[PDB]
Amino acid sequence: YSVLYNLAPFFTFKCYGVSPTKLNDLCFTNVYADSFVIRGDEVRQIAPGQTGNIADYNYKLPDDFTGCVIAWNSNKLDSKVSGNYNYLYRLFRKSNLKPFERDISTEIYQAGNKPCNGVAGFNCYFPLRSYSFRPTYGVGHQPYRVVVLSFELLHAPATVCGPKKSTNLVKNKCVNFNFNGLKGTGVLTESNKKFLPF
Amino acid sequence: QCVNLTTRTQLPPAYTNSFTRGVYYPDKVFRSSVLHSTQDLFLPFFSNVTWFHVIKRFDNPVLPFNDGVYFASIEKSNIIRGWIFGTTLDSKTQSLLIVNNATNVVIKVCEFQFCNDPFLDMESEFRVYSSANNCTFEYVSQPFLNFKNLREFVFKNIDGYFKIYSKHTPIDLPQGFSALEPLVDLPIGINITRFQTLLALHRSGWTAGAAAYYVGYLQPRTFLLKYNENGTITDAVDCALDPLSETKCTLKSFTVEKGIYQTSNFRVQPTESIVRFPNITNLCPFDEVFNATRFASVYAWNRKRISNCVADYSVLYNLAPFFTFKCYGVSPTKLNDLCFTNVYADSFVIRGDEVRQIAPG
Amino acid sequence: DIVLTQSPLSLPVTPGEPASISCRSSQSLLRSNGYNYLDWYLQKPGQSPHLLIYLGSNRASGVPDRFSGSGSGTDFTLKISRVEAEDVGVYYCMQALQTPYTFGQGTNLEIKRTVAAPSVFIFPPSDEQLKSGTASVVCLLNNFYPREAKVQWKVDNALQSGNSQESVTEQDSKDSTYSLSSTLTLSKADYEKHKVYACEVTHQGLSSPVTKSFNRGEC
Amino acid sequence: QLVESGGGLVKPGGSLRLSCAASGFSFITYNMNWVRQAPGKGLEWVSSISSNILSSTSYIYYADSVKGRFTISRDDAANSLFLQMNSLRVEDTAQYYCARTRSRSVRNCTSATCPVDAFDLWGQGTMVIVSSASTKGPSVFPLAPSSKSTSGGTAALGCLVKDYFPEPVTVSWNSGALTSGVHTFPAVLQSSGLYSLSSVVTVPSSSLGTQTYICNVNHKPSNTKVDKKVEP
Ligand SMILES: *[C@@H]1O[C@H](CO)[C@@H](O)[C@H](O)[C@H]1NC(C)=O
Ligand SMILES: *[C@@H]1O[C@H](CO)[C@@H](O)[C@H](O)[C@H]1NC(C)=O
Ligand SMILES: *[C@@H]1O[C@H](CO)[C@@H](O)[C@H](O)[C@H]1NC(C)=O
Ligand SMILES: *[C@@H]1O[C@H](CO)[C@@H](O)[C@H](O)[C@H]1NC(C)=O
Ligand SMILES: *[C@@H]1O[C@H](CO)[C@@H](O)[C@H](O)[C@H]1NC(C)=O
Ligand SMILES: *[C@@H]1O[C@H](CO)[C@@H](O)[C@H](O)[C@H]1NC(C)=O
Ligand SMILES: *[C@@H]1O[C@H](CO)[C@@H](O)[C@H](O)[C@H]1NC(C)=O
Repeated sequence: YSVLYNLAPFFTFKCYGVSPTKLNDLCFTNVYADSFVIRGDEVRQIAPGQTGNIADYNYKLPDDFTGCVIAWNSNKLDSKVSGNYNYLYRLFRKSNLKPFERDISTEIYQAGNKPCNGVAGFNCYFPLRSYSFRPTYGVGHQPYRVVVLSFELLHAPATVCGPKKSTNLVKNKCVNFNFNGLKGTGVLTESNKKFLPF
Repeated sequence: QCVNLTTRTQLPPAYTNSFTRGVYYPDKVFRSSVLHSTQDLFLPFFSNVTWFHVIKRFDNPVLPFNDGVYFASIEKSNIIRGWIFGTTLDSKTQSLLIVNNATNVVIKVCEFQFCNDPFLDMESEFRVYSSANNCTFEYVSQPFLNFKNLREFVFKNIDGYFKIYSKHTPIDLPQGFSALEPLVDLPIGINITRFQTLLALHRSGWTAGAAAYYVGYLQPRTFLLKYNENGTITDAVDCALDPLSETKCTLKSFTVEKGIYQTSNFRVQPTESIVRFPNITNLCPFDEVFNATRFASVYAWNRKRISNCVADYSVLYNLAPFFTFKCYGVSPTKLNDLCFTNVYADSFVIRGDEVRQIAPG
Repeated sequence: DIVLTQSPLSLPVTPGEPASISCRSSQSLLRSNGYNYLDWYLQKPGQSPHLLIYLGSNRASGVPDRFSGSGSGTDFTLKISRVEAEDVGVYYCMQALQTPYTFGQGTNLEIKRTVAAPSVFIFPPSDEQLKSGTASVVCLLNNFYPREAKVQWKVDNALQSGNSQESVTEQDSKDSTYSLSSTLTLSKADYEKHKVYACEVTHQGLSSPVTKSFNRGEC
Repeated sequence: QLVESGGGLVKPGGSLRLSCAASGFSFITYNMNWVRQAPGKGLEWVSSISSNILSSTSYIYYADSVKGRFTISRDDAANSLFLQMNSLRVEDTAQYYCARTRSRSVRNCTSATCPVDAFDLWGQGTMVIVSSASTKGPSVFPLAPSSKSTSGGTAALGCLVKDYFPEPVTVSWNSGALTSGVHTFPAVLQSSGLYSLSSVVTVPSSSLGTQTYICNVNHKPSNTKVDKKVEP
């Protein structure tokens, strides 16, 4: 990620969590990446514990997020000559969603006591509404390309861990070592403890 | 392509006991001859584990998945091959399929077009599904397989991971203690609400050997385990099994001397708290003050005292009122789970993005 | 499929009084949750149709309050309170029980306006057209009412068929009238041995038809 | 859907391409339907299709004719739509409307029955012609004036346009200077395929011998302009 800081035109870690330089000293695994585009003032809505327009109908961020989000401006790739109406956003649901899941459903939301058999009538509308994306729009309406990076730690053996190449080995010296994300100081002696493969 | 079998005898499932069955290693923790208690999904003893017998009988039913399950099988000459996991067992959802042929073991999860009676047919025909459209995860594993062999399996779904345990030992259900090692941690990452077992029918038209297998459940409870020099589990003690083992586990010792101990406490369990409303029930006039042609100003806001009425919120579209409901306040699920009086209603109009300006603090 | 009828197609609508239209469906609409499976489409001639009433008896798509659908049971009707010059369009009804949608026949909707005296125009073929081998004589009407009229071509006091065609235009907001032109084409050999040509114009507002007779010999 | 692209001569053994050229609109997530119409009175729905946003299945809705010959192809990525077919047996005048359904969701719909609310997005531009052979040059013929049944003192002369196949022909009188009395009649179909036009004007008879009357009829496909002076 040292070169990926500037291989793509995005703001370098405008989020909360582990320090960007300190990410080399982690043994996280099983990352999750989601791809979506937001509109203008929705940057503030994507935060752990935030309750915004996105955080009330589209994507819920739990308090124990153990990560952050990455967003940047996209006024050229996401904005063609014609209006870009290829992405929509939910506004109508009976209740809030559950964190870290998605529920896509093309269903008419009913407001009144009477039910609707998929008919947009008196008190029955659709939650999905088209984005207003145009290259001539202002900063409050420009499409922003957003990807979320999760750095949670699992008790399972980390198949990803951290990118810290390889180095030599030493024995019988009280030295500080960081193994599987845990720091400890001591010698490296030989013991006859039986180890099962797991 | 599947063949429907209507020769199955209508025989109700049998039941037996699980005196010393349903034990396994909790995690990859290693300990040296110490006693530790772990809260995990372990089958309590003296339970009622279901028994199915196959001989001419064809016992391959479908059972719902509510909690963790424990599987045992006195399997000989490699009759059982795999299991079926899925919510509806069709192509509408991604379902787990276990295939065990004579060459190796392959594990694949896709949207297979499963039939009502999956079976296998020398043995080269596999009539378990017609075709699969597309999927991502494909895994191949090394083969794990007179009553001379006993196999036990445990299936759990934690963090969307497929955990399966295997153990082969030579030997009704035999009596003995044998822990199950962790074998495969496959990240399925899907929803499973039903399970079904796979049986192979050897053609000789079809002949099935005398294989007996047991399927059970799991319960979240604390289990006391003692390790050794090699880290193998010696015995399992459950506090909720009986008060004797409760006193054994609370004292953290397998041997309890002569005396009296207060192992726990007991009390009655309340059921419900209900309130009747035969008294005053006219709705408070919230609609006519929330929907009015004239509203007060920000500097001089109206103050109205509301009492002696019921504060109905269903008429105000409690599910979605088309308002700025993103305020934290009281949670909407527990907003109905409250009871209060002396509400304050002050309304005004502003301009711009000052909606977030009106906040506590 | 579902067969439909359009018996109110010949509806002489007039501003001032309400008018009604109807259609018949073979199947019943009673199997519904209070939503009538009826709709009305106004097809404006020339550019695009317009939607009046969607499914159910409700107002939508910015239509005026005069249009109001109705129907409860084995019936189909549409209530119109006022008729203006913007109501030029045919009507259709549809039931959405099955996916093979098949619309019925169209209507006419001739607005019963003030009757105007017809004018008969005769145009003999030019000399170049006469010697070109094909002779076409045109009987034209300007500022005559209504649009629908019966025209007959009589040659040598005999009936003619298979060579007369009629073209109809749309209404004009200047004077609320229609203009139709009838062209009678014939070959050179057909026109050579014929002597007199005349087109009979039949008008609803006239007790007797008017006919103008002319013969070859004048420009 | 705003404008449509079509037209041209195609053999019965050939294939057409019915497409709707959309604009800034939520056409990607809105299901639509194809409705044809006879040259006379009476419409007829022909085809319909949905999008992948509704469900994994495409919610297929075919009648007999489209099942026999036609097929659909939805890109499901932008505001584009194309219709494909193999042959052509009886296709003379079809409007081929590009309207969309008034039901964003699809509920209580089987593979053969599906309720629909209404349509409001009809368009113009899907015309089909298979009888086109060549773009013959126009043959403008003058019409003799006749000051009868037109208040006497006003004359009535015009130009006759014959021997032309395509319907759109630019017809004007006095280079567009004269407005009152101009009535360009629509083209009428003949048994030979080609069309005919009649265009007359109402002018006073006192200026018949002084003012010059030249009818301006130009045909774009034939690239031929014929000018004629009306004279008794
Ligand atoms: C198990 O259940 C069966 C019937 O469901 C019953 O007859 C049997 O007594 C039960 N056994 C135990 C140990 O509860
Ligand atoms: C048989 O086993 C092999 C393992 O090498 C596997 O690739 C193959 O898919 C298996 N056959 C079937 C029908 O699953
Ligand atoms: C997989 O196949 C199904 C049907 O065979 C198709 O709908 C789907 O798009 C395919 N997926 C990929 C990634 O090719
Ligand atoms: C799995 O599906 C069942 C059936 O609808 C549902 O009750 C359950 O909540 C689902 N579980 C998850 C984790 O989605
Ligand atoms: C532990 O395993 C080793 C394996 O060689 C065995 O020799 C030893 O006896 C085991 N310990 C006990 C207490 O059984
Ligand atoms: C509540 O209602 C009962 C019967 O309807 C009545 O007897 C009682 O007085 C009421 N209580 C109050 C506080 O109004
Ligand atoms: C509620 O408010 C809406 C818009 O503010 C208005 O259209 C409606 O008539 C109001 N209803 C009542 C009962 O005041």
